[PDB]
Amino acid sequence: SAEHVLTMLNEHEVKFVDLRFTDTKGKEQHVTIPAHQVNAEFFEEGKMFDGSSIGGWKGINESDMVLMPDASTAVIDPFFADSTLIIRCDILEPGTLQGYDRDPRSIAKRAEDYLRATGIADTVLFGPEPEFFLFDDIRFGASISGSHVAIDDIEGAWNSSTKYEGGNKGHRPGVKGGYFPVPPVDSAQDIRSEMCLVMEQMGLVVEAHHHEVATAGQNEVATRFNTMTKKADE
Amino acid sequence: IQIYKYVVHNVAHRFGKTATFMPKPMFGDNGSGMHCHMSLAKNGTNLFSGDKYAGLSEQALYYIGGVIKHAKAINALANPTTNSYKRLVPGYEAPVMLAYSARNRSASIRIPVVASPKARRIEVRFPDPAANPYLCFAALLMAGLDGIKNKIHPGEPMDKNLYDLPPEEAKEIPQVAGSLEEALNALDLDREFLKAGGVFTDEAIDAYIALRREEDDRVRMTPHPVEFELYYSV
Ligand SMILES: Nc1ncnc2c1ncn2[C@@H]1O[C@H](COP(=O)(O)OP(=O)(O)O)[C@@H](O)[C@H]1O
Ligand SMILES: [Mn+2]
Ligand SMILES: [Mn+2]
Ligand SMILES: [Tl+]
Repeated sequence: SAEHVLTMLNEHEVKFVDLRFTDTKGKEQHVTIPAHQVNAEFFEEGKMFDGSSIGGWKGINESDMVLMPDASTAVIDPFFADSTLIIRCDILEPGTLQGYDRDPRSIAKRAEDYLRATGIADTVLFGPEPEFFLFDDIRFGASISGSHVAIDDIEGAWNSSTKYEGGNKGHRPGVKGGYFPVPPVDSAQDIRSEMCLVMEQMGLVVEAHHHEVATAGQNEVATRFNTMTKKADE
Repeated sequence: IQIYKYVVHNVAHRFGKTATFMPKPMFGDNGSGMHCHMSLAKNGTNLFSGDKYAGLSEQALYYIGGVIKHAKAINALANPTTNSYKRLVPGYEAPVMLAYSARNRSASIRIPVVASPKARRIEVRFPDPAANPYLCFAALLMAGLDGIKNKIHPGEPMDKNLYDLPPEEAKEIPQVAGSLEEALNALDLDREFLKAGGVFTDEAIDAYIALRREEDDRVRMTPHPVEFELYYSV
């Protein structure tokens, strides 16, 4: 929270603070503020924007909204070159400071509140198992004369015939066969574990990691469940 | 047939193409077959028209019986290549079942449903163009004659539906050779019907079996591309 956050700023000699939130489609957004702009004020009433610039939130007249830092979400970015602290925010309507109808995070919080209000239970537990793909090259496009998409990865079964400049090493997962062969067939052990270490450094708890069924790099990192809204943050 | 192949090969050449009579050049698409329509005659009368099944004479049925009895041996001549067996593969249209029918296509012997008794005959569908027309045709005949000389009843017609109508009694219907090695074997053992009338001699048969046996060796001994797809990462 506020009190704790001011600590992390000095403990890590933080130079910037990255304000993050999620749009209607579900894509994380951000804006960066120098560490020196963080103060008492900031936590109680946030900082606002020229928002009319986002999608599904665009009202021609009433374009201004408030970014409300949630001090509990503070975490250091492990990629940025300059020490920067990430702080997830809620989008609140100005003055009222109630919580934008179209803010996905506010909506999830309202649903958690409503669970308690009906007395049916006090907490909702969520454990998503999101899967993904790791490729080497992805190309696509669409114009009046045509369209196309070309996927490529070192694991793609279609590359069994490809000439590589240091020679084709040939150990790759066939179609629907990338399940659990040990390396070198599975080329992502080091990659997955790095993802796990970092996820944990960012507050997540990892339960397992493994290659998935598809060829061309399907992978998965299983993380531990958590309360609904916190899990969506995760 | 020899003149036919000559014209095809040379007209193709003369047009900047290249023709092949190989039974199965591509996996995943149709192979090339050489169905053989046949009938016997005496003093201008078709000995195959009668009162029996689909207009057939009983003489025609014994002919069929003979072909079914000696099918695997006939295969060594009508399907003389290892490639031939990549066409005669449990497909649904693939004529591999040793049975006769006017409609069923699983049946390797179709009975042309025809108007005039003058045109009644049988169509042995398993031969392919790689077959030596002389030896293949002769073998078909000699088998049919052994069916007649010995009144070999062809059993009942298979009008129902193919083995894709899987194991109903495991569907232990007689089938054609599943490989060249097997057809060659059959020809070795089941050679008597051919030696009849001193048509085929032992040396003639053994000489043939040996030529084909060395061709079979090349294919059985040489690593296949697909074996790498399947076993390189073993
Ligand atoms: N109430 C609950 N009690 C225990 N585990 C839960 C509960 N609610 C959700 N979970 C979550 O189930 C999820 C894991 O599934 P997992 O089978 O290991 O994934 P995958 O087989 O797809 O790689 C975890 O995120 C787990 O913590
Ligand atoms: Mn999974
Ligand atoms: Mn035909
Ligand atoms: Tl065909």
